[PDB]
Amino acid sequence: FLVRGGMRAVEFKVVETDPSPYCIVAPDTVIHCEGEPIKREDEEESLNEVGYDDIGGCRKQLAQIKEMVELPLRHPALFKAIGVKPPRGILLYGPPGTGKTLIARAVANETGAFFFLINGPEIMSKLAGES
Amino acid sequence: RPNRLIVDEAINEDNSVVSLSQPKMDELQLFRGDTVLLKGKKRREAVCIVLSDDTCSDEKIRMNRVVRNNLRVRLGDVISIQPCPDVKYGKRIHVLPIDDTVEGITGNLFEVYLKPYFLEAYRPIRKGDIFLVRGGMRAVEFKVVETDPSPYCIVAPDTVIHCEGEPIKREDEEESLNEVGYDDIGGCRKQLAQIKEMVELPLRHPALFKAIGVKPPRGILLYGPPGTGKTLIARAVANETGAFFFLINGPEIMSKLAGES
Ligand SMILES: Nc1ncnc2c1ncn2[C@@H]1O[C@H](COP(=O)(O)OP(=O)(O)O)[C@@H](O)[C@H]1O
Ligand SMILES: Nc1ncnc2c1ncn2[C@@H]1O[C@H](COP(=O)(O)OP(=O)(O)O)[C@@H](O)[C@H]1O
Repeated sequence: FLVRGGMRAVEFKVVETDPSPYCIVAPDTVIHCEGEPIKREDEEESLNEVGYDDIGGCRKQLAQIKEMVELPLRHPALFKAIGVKPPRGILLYGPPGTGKTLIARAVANETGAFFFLINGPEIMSKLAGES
Repeated sequence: RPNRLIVDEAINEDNSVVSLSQPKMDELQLFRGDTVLLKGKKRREAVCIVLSDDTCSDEKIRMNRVVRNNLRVRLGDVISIQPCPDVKYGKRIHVLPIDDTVEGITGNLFEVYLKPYFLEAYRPIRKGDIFLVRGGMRAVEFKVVETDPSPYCIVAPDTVIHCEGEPIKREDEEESLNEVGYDDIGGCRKQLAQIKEMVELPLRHPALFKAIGVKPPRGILLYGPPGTGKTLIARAVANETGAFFFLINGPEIMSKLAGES
C-alpha cells in the first residue's frame, strides 16, 4: 500500500499480523515501524511508473488509442483466429512537449508489452554505414 | 469433333453450374439439370449440372473457378463434355478438411458448413475433387475421399456424412486456392481487357507468333494513384496465364550498400 506524504511517495509492506491474515486497523492496536527496509519483491509491480491516471487533457485521444490498440495486444489468439488485418502503424503529431512519449509509455505499461524505444538522433549519429 | 469446347470465365459463382448456349443443347440433346461428365488434362475428372445461359457463344463454355481447378486446366484450353445419365443417388460420403484452412476453428464443422451447403442441392460429386464452402469469416475447403457408389453419386437426404478425422495435408499439383484470380478485380473492366489483349497471346502460346514473326511487347507501364491495385492486376495476370511472377521491390534495391545493387 502507498501513502502520500511530504514531498515524495512512500509505500509500505506488511509482513505479518494477528489474527492472520485478515484484520482491520483499530484505534487500540500496537504498530511497529522499526526494522531495516526490505528489498523489492522481484515481480516489478512498481507503482512509481506511469499509468492512465498520469495523463490529463487528452481524454478523446486516449480513448481512440485504447480503442484501436487494446485488442491486438491483449488478445492475439482470438484476433488471429478471426483473420482480419490489424493496424501496423500509428502517428502521433503535435507541438513538442505535449506528452506523446508519456502516452506510449502508459499504454505499454498498462496493457502489458515490451516497450522498446528508438531515438532519432541516437540512430543518426552512429558513424559509417553501421546505422 | 463437335463435342469439345474451350473454357471461359463464368458469371454464376455456384460450385456446380456450367453455362452452355441453347444451340449446343439442341445439337447434343441436352436438357436442363442433367448430369454431364467433364474430361480434361492430367486425366482428371469431375461432374456438374448444366444451366441455360445465352451470353456465352456456342463454341464457348462458361465455368467457375473451383471446377476449373478441379480439372487442372486454365482458361483458354479445351475440355470434353457429354451427357452422363447413369448416375444414381449416393449412400455414404467421407469428407475431410484441408490443413491450412481450418487453423483455429475447433467446432462442429458438420452443422456449420456442410449442412447448409448440401441442403436441398442435389450436388453431384466425384471422388478426389476439392470444393470450397463459405462460412463465418473464412473459407474452408473439403476434399471428398470416399463415396458410394464410386466415383459418381448425388446428394440425397438419407446419405451418411462423416466429418471426423485428422485434416489432410496440402497436395502439390493442387493449384492452391486463395491466390488472386480474375474475380478479385472489380471496376477495372476496360483496362483489364486491354492488358489481357496483348499479354495472353505471347504468354499462352510462345512459339507460334515467333515462328510467324512479329514484335511482341516488351514493357507495359501501369500508372495511377497509390492504392488502386496495380500489383493485384499484375499478380492476377501472372497466376492466370501461367508464369513465374518475380517481384523486385523499389526500396530493397536502394537499401543495399551501393556496389551490390
Ligand atoms: N497529463 C500530462 N499531459 C501532458 N504532459 C504531461 C502530463 N503529465 C506530465 N507531463 C509532462 O510531459 C513531459 C513529456 O516529455 P516528452 O517525452 O518530452 O514529451 P514529448 O516527447 O511528447 O515532447 C513529461 O516530462 C511530463 O513532466
Ligand atoms: N478490385 C480491386 N480494385 C482495386 N483495389 C483492390 C481490389 N480488390 C482489392 N483491392 C485492394 O488493393 C490492395 C492491393 O493493392 P496495392 O498492391 O497496394 O496497389 P499499389 O501497391 O499499386 O497501391 C489489396 O490490399 C486490396 O485490399
